[PDB]
Amino acid sequence: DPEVTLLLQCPGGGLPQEQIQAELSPAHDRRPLPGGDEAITAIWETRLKAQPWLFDAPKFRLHSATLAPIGSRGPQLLLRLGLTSYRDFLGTNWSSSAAWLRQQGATDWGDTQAYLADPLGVGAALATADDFLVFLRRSRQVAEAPGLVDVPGGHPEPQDLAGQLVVHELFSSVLQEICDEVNLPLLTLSQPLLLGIARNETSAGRASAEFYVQCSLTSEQVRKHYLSGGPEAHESTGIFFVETQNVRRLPETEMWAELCPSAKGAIILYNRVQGSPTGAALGSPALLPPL
Ligand SMILES: CNC(=O)c1cc(Cl)ccn1
Repeated sequence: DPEVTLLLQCPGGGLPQEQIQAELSPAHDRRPLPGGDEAITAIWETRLKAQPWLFDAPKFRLHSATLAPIGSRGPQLLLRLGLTSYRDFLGTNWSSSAAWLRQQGATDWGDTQAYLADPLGVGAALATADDFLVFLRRSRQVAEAPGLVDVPGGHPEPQDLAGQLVVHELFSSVLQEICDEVNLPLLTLSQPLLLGIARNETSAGRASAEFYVQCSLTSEQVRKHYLSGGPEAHESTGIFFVETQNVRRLPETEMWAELCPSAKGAIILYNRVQGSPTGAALGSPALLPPL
């Protein structure tokens, strides 16, 4: 799977909000382009003169994420974050020249991402009360990953002593994205656990935080809530469900070739962090079938 790389695998089955610190700093921002940020401005102008209803929005930038020594007390993860924008994304990661920017960042800064917007995404492995994960089909008419399978998520817009408010907005945003797109009541959702961070090598290495969320409704009830919104209540064109039993071998199925990179990251991290039992009971052959 060359289109997805794991940047972080969380310990202990995944991390709750109270165990994560963020450092939001202009030291974590994109570096100005070698020939100047006028190249980004020019791409944006061209785009607005064809689609004048488009708007810019601020986004979080991932610089890096450092895990504490395993088994330790106190905060377990430090997220180093900057600020970027949808406009900066369109002029860097989305650019035809994105590979040239990665090579220049290696040369100039010893950092393939130094000249990339790298907006932070969020995604969920969302499990039902009857033990299915939730999948969504993308429109065949959108610019990114048309017609592919996705999981719930999005790219949060901003608004440890401003750090804890930033971690809160990240955890809040994955629940909000489930309520907005799947049309589930907020009171049917667990507090999220962070599973890890995955990079999309098809979009020049931009990263998504991947979470586990449990719903108290069954697959049939989740379907009813999604469909009862009508075609205008969701950006996706369909919902479907796979038994957690069968997620284990998804990379061996014909579905795998249809998953967008950030959804592949969510399923790999679900399989490594929530699946793959460590103890004698769940690791017994009748409960963990060989092969
Ligand atoms: C229309 N696309 C988006 O809203 C989007 C925004 C960002 Cl920041 C990254 C990828 N896609």
